[PDB]
Amino acid sequence: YKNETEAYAGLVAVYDVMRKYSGGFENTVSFLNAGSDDHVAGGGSSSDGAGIQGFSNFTINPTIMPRSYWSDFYQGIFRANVLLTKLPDVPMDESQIMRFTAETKALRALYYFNLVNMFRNVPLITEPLEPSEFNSVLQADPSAVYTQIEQDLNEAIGNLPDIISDDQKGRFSNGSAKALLGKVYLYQGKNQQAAAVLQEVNGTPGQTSQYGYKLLDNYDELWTVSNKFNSESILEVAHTNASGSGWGNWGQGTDEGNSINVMLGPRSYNQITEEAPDLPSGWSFNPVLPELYDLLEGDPRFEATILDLKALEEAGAASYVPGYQDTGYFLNKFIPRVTDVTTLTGEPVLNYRQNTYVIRLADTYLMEAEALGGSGARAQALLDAVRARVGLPSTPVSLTAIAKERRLELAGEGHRFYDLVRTGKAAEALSDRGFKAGVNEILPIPFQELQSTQIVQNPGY
Repeated sequence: YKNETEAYAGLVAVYDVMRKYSGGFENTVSFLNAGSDDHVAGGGSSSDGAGIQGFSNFTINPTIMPRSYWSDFYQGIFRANVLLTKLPDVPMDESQIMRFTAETKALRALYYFNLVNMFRNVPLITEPLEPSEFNSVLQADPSAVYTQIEQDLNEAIGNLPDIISDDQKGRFSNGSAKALLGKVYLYQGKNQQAAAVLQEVNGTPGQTSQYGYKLLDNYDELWTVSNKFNSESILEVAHTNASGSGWGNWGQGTDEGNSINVMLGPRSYNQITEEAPDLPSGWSFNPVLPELYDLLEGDPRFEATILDLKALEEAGAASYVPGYQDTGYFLNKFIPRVTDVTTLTGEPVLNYRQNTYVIRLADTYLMEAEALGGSGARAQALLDAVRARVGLPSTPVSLTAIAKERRLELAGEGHRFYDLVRTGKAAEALSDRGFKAGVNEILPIPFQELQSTQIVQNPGY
């Protein structure tokens, strides 16, 4: 790296891997949604995405598990590993070496957290591998991987800015690193450490935290496509329509479009009257299941969350054509209107531009309340604030009331499956979909990652 500019381009390339949440077909959010009790895979037929269909009915196995869920995160980690060796020597201000270094560590932590949650048993690699180190590394115990995640985030925190300027938003601050660390603690049952750091993140619930975090006054504006990096955003993936993606680069690093936006829309949609929205057609992935519909139906977050094509058909206001395992209910939060269709160069369906909340403030309120055991005045105030934002009265705080609130607040944002697994509720919630206890809490390691390596397959696969 001759200079800052080059160094920064190297850091951008580490950040790019966050588009794996919502970019390309094999993104994490729609796949995770498919394995929860709120959605199935959907799509056009039983063979439409062998991996996501396999997760959705728990026949997933090492042959059909997409390799990109392993390799893409490792690609981001290896980039961060090399870049940490190069930053100290860059001819630029020391304060920028310090910032870039902290952001790189925060990213490595995030990507390792993604791997441990999906796969649990993974090699711990923190330095550029010699050609021989590479093919011979062993899986680490998850706790070692967690120790590295915490260390990375503990070293970053204090070395980032607290407040990020509007044109840099999307980059790590002390606030979003803390929020991530809080979640990391929570995911290991380190409740006291979780509550303590989340308190810093959240501040006084219902007001503005020290990091500028505030719940939006209207829940529905969270899903306004142009309302990017709003006050509720903590960690957010940037998508755009200006990359001009075509079929030739769909799902590569140069493709910045939001693929969840095309994947989730209804098929052959026609707007008959103005009572229905004007929508481009999509591929009917992540249909909303009736259990979630019935929970949300009288709830204020119903219209924002669920596009009720059943009801619109019944009123004569629209028509559509059912995809695979259609329910008539669709995940409205990420379904573009015709006003969201690009006018810039590129294929229309590949250049949708909604961002993705990796962490938002309602989620950190709910995580802190949980970390507090669902008990006491602070936990109550945190639950109260989430509910009040949508006009719901106070309800007595408890672990059960928090889990219910999370399901209504965060539906379709990719958290339900891991929430079920980490709280020990997954087997019971998903047994009827084919989930097998002691097996399907984690996913199979893609078969090709075992060939010529020391990697061992996960239990029961």
